[PDB]
Amino acid sequence: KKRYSREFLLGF
Amino acid sequence: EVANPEHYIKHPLQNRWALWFFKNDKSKTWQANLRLISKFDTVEDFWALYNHIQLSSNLMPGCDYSLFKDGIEPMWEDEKNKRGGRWLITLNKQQRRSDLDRFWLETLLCLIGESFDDYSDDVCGAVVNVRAKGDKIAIWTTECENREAVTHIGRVYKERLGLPPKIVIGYQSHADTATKSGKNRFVV
Ligand SMILES: C[n+]1cn([C@@H]2O[C@H](COP(=O)(O)OP(=O)(O)OP(=O)(O)O)[C@@H](O)[C@H]2O)c2cc(N)[nH]c(=O)c21
Repeated sequence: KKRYSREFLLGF
Repeated sequence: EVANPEHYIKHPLQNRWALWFFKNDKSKTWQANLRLISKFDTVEDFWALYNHIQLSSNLMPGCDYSLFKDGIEPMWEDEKNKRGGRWLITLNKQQRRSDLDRFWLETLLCLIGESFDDYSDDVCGAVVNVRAKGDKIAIWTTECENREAVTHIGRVYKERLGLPPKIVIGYQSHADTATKSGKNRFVV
C-alpha cells in the first residue's frame, strides 16, 4: 500500500 | 554498506496507470478513436507525462483524457467496468476556464495517491470529456452494487474537489448509461 497526500505529490 | 534509497529511488505508486487519449473522428468507431498514450508507476514519471501534455482546457472539443489502472480499458465493456459506474462532475461553459484543469488535476492526484483508502481497489480510473455543451469529469468504479465503496468514494471526491453541500453530484451505472437516455443511483 502506497498512499500520498496532495501536498506531497504537488511537491514533485 | 549500500546507498540510502531515499537519495536516488523514484517514489513508487501503488498502481501502474495508463493515460489514454480520445479524438473524435466521425468516419470511425468510438473504439477506433480511443488510443493509449503512456503508462507510469512513480510520482516522478507521473509529472513527466503531465507536464509535457496539453491541459484539458486546451484540447479540441470532442477529445477526452482517461487515466486508468494498467490492464483496465477506459470503456464500459471492460470486465472491471461492465458492472460498474461513475461519479460524474458536470461543468458549465464558464467552468472550462475556472475549474476544469484544477478539478482534473485533483482527480489524477486522488487516483495516483490512492486517496480512497480501503476502497482503492474499487476505483478503475477517471475520464475528462471536453465538450462544447459542457465539460465532464468522472471517476469510474468497478461495482455499482457496492454501496459502501461507491458512497465512500463520492464523499472523498466531492470534498477533495471542494464542492459545497448545495452542489449535488450523481453516480450512474454504465449499464444505464449504455442502454438508456440521460437517474442517479446515488448522490453526494
Ligand atoms: C465511454 N463510451 C462512450 N461511447 C460512445 O460515445 C458516445 C458519446 O459518449 P461520451 O463521449 O462519453 O459523452 P458525450 O458528452 O460525447 O455525449 P453524451 O451521450 O454524454 O451527450 C456514446 O453515446 C457512445 O456511443 C462508448 C461506446 C462504447 N461501446 N463503450 C464506451 O465505453 C463508450
